[PDB]
Amino acid sequence: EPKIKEDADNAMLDSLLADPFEN
Amino acid sequence: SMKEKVKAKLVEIRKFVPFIRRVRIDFQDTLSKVQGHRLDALVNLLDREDVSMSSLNKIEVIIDKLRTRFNPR
Repeated sequence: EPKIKEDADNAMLDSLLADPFEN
Repeated sequence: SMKEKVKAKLVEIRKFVPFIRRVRIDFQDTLSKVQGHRLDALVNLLDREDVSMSSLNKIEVIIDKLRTRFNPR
């Protein structure tokens, strides 16, 4: 099933999107 | 055809994988532990071919950000 895989990729990338990597 | 598009965006973005792999190591100390994990998860992601185009757009933005926060310019 490709929704489950697509969802895992997006949740992961949403976590890098939201991280500002404040340095 | 938009699969021939995804394939081409992916071939092109991979040029930045050395810089992501380098960041994860060269900043091992000043990085969170889960930040190290996700950089690793992102480099694996770019090994596959079944990435959606919307995922590719996010990666494009994620990589702009890294380039700006580490060794900028």
